[PDB]
Amino acid sequence: GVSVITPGTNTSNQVAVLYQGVNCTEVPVAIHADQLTPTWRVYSTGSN
Amino acid sequence: AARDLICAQKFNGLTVLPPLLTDEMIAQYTSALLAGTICSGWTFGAGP
Repeated sequence: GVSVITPGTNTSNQVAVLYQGVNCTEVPVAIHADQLTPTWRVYSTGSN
Repeated sequence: AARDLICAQKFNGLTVLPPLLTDEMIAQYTSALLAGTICSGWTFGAGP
């Protein structure tokens, strides 16, 4: 169960995803970012 | 390597959520509590 931090949709549309027990080097191993849509890539890999 | 049943929690949908207070942060809280015992006594809980 990926815990998605979601604000109120009346105010915002941006999201951020918690991957539980997952280190930042293994985020492209714990989800398959090579298959994903290009909207999912900025939320899964980034400078933030 | 993976045979034992704590891997079978991951096999069959049971996820242990990590706590909001990790054991080092509970150790930070209870270290403040131990300092509150030893040289503020019992007055630390009613205020500062």
